[PDB]
Amino acid sequence: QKEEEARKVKSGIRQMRLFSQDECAKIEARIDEVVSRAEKGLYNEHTVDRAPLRNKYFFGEGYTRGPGQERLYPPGDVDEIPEWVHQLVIQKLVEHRVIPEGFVNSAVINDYQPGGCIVSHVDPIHIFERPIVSVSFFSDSALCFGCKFQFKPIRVSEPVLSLPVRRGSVTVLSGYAADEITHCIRPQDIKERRAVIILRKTRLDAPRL
Ligand SMILES: O=C(O)CCC(=O)C(=O)O
Ligand SMILES: [Mn+2]
Repeated sequence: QKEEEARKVKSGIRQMRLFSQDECAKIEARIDEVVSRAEKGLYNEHTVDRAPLRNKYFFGEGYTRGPGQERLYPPGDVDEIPEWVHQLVIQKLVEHRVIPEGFVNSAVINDYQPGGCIVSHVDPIHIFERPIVSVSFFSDSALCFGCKFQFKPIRVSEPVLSLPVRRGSVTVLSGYAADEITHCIRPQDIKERRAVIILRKTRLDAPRL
């Protein structure tokens, strides 16, 4: 089951080292700008989610009381996907045939401090179409799958799979890896500042406030 679930997971994963060090550095400077702007109060209420070791910045579309009861906000509640995201990031993904033109209407920047993390979850299937596309910046890390170990540590202490995520790499989740298994990130795998950009398409018939 474990080696067999790893196979099934790997089946729904795709990765490309798509961004040079130089491109990563250009995008990383822009990510810093977004942090500065948020701090100057320039963004709408629901654009910035601040947690202790994790800040999240929602563009294009955002989502919210009850587990798996995520609801989209009136678009207009979150800020526009900025121009540098479109041109530095989404354009390159469109160019290299990772996703089609017009797919993306949601870009979320997660900014991680050292020892930051994200607990076990599935990207909510009722809000987002598949595939989920993520691009990494500032440093290398790892994305874990099958995150039972975070909650039941006597029985188990390793994930079903651990996937390295390099600076400048693109990770694309679908089928089994996006739908039938959790993913998470461990504090121990974020040794220095990491940021990731998550590019998604919301469902038309996604539930809404
Ligand atoms: O930080 C990452 O690479 C993944 C985070 C994540 O799974 C999410 O925000 O949906
Ligand atoms: Mn996720």
